[PDB]
Amino acid sequence: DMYIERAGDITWEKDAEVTGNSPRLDVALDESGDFSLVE
Amino acid sequence: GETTDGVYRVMTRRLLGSTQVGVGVMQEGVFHTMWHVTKGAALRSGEGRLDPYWGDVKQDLVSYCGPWKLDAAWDGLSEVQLLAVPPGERAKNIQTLPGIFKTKDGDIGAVALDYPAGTSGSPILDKCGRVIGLYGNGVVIKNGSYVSAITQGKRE
Ligand SMILES: CC1(C)C(=O)Nc2ccc(C(=O)Nc3ccc4c(c3)CNC4)cc21
Repeated sequence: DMYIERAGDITWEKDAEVTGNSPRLDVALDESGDFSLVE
Repeated sequence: GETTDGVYRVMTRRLLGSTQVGVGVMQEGVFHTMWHVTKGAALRSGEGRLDPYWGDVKQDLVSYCGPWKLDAAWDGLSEVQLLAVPPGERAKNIQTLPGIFKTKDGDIGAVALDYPAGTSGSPILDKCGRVIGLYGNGVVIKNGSYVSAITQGKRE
């Protein structure tokens, strides 16, 4: 049995921590909703 | 129960203690999350109950109490924010420039941020605060890092 608890408002935060790269990946999506890398 | 708009944790008491299995968005009276978080099961919000309304394993999305309401899209140029809600930790915005998942059915934005699997369902936002997709379905690249698609549903 699952339940939900409020964790906050959905707002854009000015001056938030900026991290992470932008990779261009060739991918495939199967019937189970699972992605895989195309090579 | 609580129907106020906002980001929510999806918890369970089936395992040891209280375990966070995912996160979701409440908007216009509809709870939005990823399919693999709830498996389409009913949810509880205090004394109230949320029943599934729409779902799809391939898109990996599910809605409760009504149809999918989120329809904002990534503009393909700007930085976005992942409003990450990790297990046992406070909601925290992380800014990033998304990459691209090139598929046979078009391109989808993708965020390269690493979080515990229980962070699945955390919303990705544009500068206007609009939910452009949810985090938690993607791929693991060669070095072991995680890249999630910016998964968005369709508003009927
Ligand atoms: C821990 C790691 C790598 C990470 O850093 N973040 C995440 C976020 C999500 C998952 C995840 O496993 N998602 C998932 C599970 C099951 C199914 C689908 C997706 C869609 N078909 C069934 C993993 C991670």
